[PDB]
Amino acid sequence: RIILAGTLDSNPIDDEYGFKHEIFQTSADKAIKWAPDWLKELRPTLVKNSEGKIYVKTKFSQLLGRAPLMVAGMTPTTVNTDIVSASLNAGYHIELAGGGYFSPVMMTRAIDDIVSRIKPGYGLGINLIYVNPFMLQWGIPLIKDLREKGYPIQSLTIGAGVPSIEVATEYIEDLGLTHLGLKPGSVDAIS
Amino acid sequence: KIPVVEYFGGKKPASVSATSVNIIDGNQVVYEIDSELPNKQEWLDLLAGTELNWLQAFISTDRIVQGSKHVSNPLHDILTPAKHSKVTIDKKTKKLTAFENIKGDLLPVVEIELVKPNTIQLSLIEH
Amino acid sequence: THRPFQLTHGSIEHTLLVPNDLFFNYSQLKDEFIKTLPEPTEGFAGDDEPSSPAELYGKFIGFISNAQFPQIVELSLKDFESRFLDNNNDNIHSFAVKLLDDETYPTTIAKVKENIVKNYYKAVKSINKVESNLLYHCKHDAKLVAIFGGQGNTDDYFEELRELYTLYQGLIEDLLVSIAEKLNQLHPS
Amino acid sequence: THRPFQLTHGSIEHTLLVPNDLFFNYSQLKDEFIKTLPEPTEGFAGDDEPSSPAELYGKFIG
Repeated sequence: RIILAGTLDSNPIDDEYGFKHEIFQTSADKAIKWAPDWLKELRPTLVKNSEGKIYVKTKFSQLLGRAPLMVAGMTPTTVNTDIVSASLNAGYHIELAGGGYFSPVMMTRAIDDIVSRIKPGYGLGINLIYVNPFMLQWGIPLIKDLREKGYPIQSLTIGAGVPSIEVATEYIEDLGLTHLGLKPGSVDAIS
Repeated sequence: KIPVVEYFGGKKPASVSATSVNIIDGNQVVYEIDSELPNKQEWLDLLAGTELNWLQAFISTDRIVQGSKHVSNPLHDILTPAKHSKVTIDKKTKKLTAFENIKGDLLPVVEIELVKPNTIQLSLIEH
Repeated sequence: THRPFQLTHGSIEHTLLVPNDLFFNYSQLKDEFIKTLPEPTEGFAGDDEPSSPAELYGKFIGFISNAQFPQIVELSLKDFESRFLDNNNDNIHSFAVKLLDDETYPTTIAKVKENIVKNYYKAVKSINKVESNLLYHCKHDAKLVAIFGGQGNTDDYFEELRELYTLYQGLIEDLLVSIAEKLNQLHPS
Repeated sequence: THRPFQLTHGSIEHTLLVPNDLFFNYSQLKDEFIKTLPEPTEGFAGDDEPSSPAELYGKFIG
């Protein structure tokens, strides 16, 4: 943490570097502002479960309860239920692509087959395209209905764009998902 | 040297030191709730504990598997904090027992125990 | 036998208990205050216009620092520490940034500096040893290191020296005088 | 070393002498007061709105 002892001013908006006040700060709690060390805070470590299986401890691996390797949603490749079910059964997160589906009936049939073929308790991710309004319009209601019906739709991924804040919060709060995947293409989408 | 845990996933187990829990040690550690209630998430985390075990899984995880469906965990709603409620958790067997007031007497209403090495029995008692 | 003594600048109003005997000194110093104070304006946007009771009392301390009443300046500084620094749990700089963050009394960094820090360090004659939070954590977990810059950082670097002189005359006067004497000795070469 | 500590609600105003050491406690309690106090109204007709300095100081005590 850098503290500018040469100048006194209110701390920056992001609270990235301190000012002269931080050197002389006194308080009953005796708290001070720290900075994160990416290495020690994010070492990829290993954890062994009771059954002896070994996983790469990581934030993503913790969130998925599985290895930190995923298969991204592919419109020709991951559309098919066979590869999605096989990847889930092997124990790696994978996204069923909605590019090769065009109706809620077809998508629900595919999800039904995947659910029937995967092991119990294994979630499913879904990939949708932001540039395509039709797929989202019939898919988001489908995901919401399947979730309130109890399907193992673990997550939804938005590719080819990032939704705005107001659409995003609706996705987070209404769909009842474990995590929302997004695919930025530039620093603006990262923002 | 690899760390060994019962299960790997979900939210990391949390150490919660809150009010309205009244933790007392013994063969079964007892958490008792006064008139004012604690936070729901803090209470559930406290019951789960810092050790990754079957009870930590059965409380902490926000979903259960019914056939091939992911359903919300009813243990959250069951173990939601209640006025003048007690909860005894065994240290060794990790058996949980929730007591509530019925007709002026404290009686158990929820037992969670490990009947078999990989089977968890949740018994709701009606008096 | 204290008495209520009040200083106001528009909506600004700070009242303090002062000795009855020294109330006359306080009154005359207040009059000289409101003579030197710019006229009140809505919003207190004036550069020398205080925007908080803390700023007003700090300016009172800064004024009285140069007078025939060192006991006035001492007791005024004590009252400021008791009310505002809250019996010295937070340093004057921490108080300054807290005011700059406070929305009830909006002010500027320059206003806060001139009206609090300059006056506080003009009136304070002795500074007691204090262990900051940073120095406390230094002993256990924090690793403190120092970096001194060079040239090219700014094209008006002397302004920082003028600001330091204006804010902390009583703290660096001896160092500046010694260095200036050495420079006077050396530069004729 | 007492100090003047004032509580106000519209035209209501009560000032009391208080120890300087505990003045900080009084100030924070006053801030919480005027947070819980409704917006002042003409006539002080609000049901829980004090109508006298005695009412205000009693509410402070409460």
